[PDB]
Amino acid sequence: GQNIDQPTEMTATEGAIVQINCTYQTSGFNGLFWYQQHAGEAPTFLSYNVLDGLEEKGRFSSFLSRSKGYSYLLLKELQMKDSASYLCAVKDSNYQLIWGAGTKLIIKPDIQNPDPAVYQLRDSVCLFTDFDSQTNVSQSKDSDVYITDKCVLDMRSMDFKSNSAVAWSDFACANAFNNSIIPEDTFFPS
Amino acid sequence: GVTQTPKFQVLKTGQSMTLQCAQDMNHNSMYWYRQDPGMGLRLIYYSASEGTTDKGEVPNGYNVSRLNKREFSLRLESAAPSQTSVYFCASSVWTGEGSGELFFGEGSRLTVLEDLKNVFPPEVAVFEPSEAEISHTQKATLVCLATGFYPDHVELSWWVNGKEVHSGVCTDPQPLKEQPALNDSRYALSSRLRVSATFWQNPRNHFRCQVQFYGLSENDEWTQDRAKPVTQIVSAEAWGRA
Amino acid sequence: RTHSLRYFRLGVSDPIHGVPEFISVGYVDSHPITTYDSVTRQKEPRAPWMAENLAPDHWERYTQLLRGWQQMFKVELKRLQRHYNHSGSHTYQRMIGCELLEDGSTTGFLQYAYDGQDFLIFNKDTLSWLAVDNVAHTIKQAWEANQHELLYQKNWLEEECIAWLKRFLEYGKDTLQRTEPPLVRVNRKETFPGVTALFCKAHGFYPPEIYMTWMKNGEEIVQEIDYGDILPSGDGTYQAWASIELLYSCHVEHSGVHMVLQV
Amino acid sequence: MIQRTPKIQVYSRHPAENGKSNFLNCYVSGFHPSDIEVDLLKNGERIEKVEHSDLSFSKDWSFYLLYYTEFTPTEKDEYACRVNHVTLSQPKIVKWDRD
Repeated sequence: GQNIDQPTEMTATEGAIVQINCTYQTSGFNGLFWYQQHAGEAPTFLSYNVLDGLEEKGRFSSFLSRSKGYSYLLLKELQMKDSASYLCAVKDSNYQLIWGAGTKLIIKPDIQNPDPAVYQLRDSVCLFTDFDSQTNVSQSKDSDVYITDKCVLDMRSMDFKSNSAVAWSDFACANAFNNSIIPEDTFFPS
Repeated sequence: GVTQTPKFQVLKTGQSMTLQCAQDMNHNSMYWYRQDPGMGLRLIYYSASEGTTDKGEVPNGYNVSRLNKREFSLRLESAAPSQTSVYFCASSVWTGEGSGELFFGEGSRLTVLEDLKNVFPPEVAVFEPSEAEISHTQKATLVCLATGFYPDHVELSWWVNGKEVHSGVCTDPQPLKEQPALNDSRYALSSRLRVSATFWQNPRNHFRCQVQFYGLSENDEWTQDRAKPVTQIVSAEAWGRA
Repeated sequence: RTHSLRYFRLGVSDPIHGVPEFISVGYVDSHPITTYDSVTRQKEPRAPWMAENLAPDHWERYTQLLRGWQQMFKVELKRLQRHYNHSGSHTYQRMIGCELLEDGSTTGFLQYAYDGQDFLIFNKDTLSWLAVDNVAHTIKQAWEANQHELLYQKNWLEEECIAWLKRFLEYGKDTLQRTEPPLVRVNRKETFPGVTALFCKAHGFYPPEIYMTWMKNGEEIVQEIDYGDILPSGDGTYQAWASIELLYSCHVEHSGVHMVLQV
Repeated sequence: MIQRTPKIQVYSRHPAENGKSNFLNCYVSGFHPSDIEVDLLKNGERIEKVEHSDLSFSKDWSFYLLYYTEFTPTEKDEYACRVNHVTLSQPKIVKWDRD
């Protein structure tokens, strides 16, 4: 065939639904596969469709429309563990697989009680934590100032989830996350 | 099902390499793919069955051998930096003619470098929880930093009282670049372990951030003043404080 | 006009000095289009309109698949021979293909034979296999447990096969879609004393599909009619005949043209 | 196992006329298994310049083949098709009925 297109990335909320589309333009069609690939892990088979319809396996369902040349992978009741890349692949007329570039799925946790704060840790490091999942963390402008992306940790026993971004490097915790639109009520201890 | 080796490898340009793949599922077809950022899996070579092999989409610089039904090895005759990639071996019950899915190996991370002079293990440091966070939330977050390492071949893990923990942990999925403008930038990786203020307040509780680094092998040549940047574990630790 | 595409796979265990252990041949209507065997280990075109229109990657790709399908057939015939407690040389055959009828409707078939007798017949409408005996029934249960493979085979017969056939029909249009009308004559002769034989003989026609019959006073015959096979004359055309023993007329229909030869 | 002996038909490409160039065909069909030997003969002797199709497959699982040679029929020359197959104890010589 020639082309397979799926979005680069998708973000949705924990507990909600996401639909990942895959369109293909090929010289023949012998089936469409979906694979899940956790970060740093091997891809694993999720589904196969070759005729029209929707098939479901647990919270995951896969649809195919042969005339529209598209499929979707639908995930219901989204969980944090669904954060992964999803790969679409089509088998062409010569039974060769054509791989999509994959869709990275990001899940926004449900933050029950937000407490936005920027703390200082000693061996210095700046920790922006407990903010609501709508907050986006932007990178730094300074060369020797490093800012990580958001990380969701889960304190299983306490059924508590929290967002955090670490900053390190003149440098103060007061201006560490200045290049980001942080909540107006972010607690800055002294 | 599919066993692939090695998990990590550093090569110097011009060096030869053989990637091994074996499957005990009695599968007929075997495949070697490379995975690169921003693109779909690309087939290097494949073997429809025992006794035959053929080129995929990116065969230049490689060759393969279907040794028997079980094994399919991938060889880099003269490694080049462009061959820096994630390699996946895969197998299927029958040939591509059918509905059968692929079974993938665990992947092999290969880094090809002109010289081994920029290879560095990480320096690891543990940052103890902020007093302010303990009084404001009754929670205590430990932060770990693995910095200055190259290539990005690390695995970070938290260890509490000699046992590995997963709860209250979040490690960055990708390390960031310390010199974003440089082609051979070194890397940094952060992780957090969040515990209850009472757990951190217990002085019997020992917290250790462990970083496994995959670098040079015993065979690799080293004449530099600094210690040989071999595969090694680098740790930083902290004990509970009242 | 009705057209068909079909691919055959033949496996022979313990073959003689010159018999290949595996052969695969493709046809469009009565024309060979492709060949592969366990001696050459290469898939090759068998029609110049196939060779001219398919790039070398087609033959390179299918050479690999056929080497794999040859190995799979060797194993399947070993397993079948074990189920039957058979020794010596036995054959396994596969036939897959489709037809595009004149009215636009289609047919698809996928069948297997063991020692040249029906073994397994796929029913693409219920996604089930029809088994001739207990050995075939054992295979049927395993194949029927793989729902996705059944759907894939239905899609192949109904969509892919028809698309391949339309493509090949266009490649070889000057051969497959031409018409060479028949040359038809009636020969009369006293055979056994008082027994007159009437032969209506046709030759030089293409496509091979022809209708030939004998009529008496305009109405259909109730007497014995002998029919000759439709045979290849070796130049791309065919020959056939119908005979009776003696107002008689021979009726011939070929590619929408009716012909009558009154005796 | 059921073995099927070949049907053997010997005929000219065009209606035969002595002194006029033609083609002699031998169509061997409906046989199973596939191993077969076919020769065309002029007065009991094997013809060297003989063309043949590849082994071909019927939908009924049997096989067929066409052997042919350019020839000029005469009143004296006798032509035949000689075939050997596992179902035959001896090769079968099938004579052309001279159209």
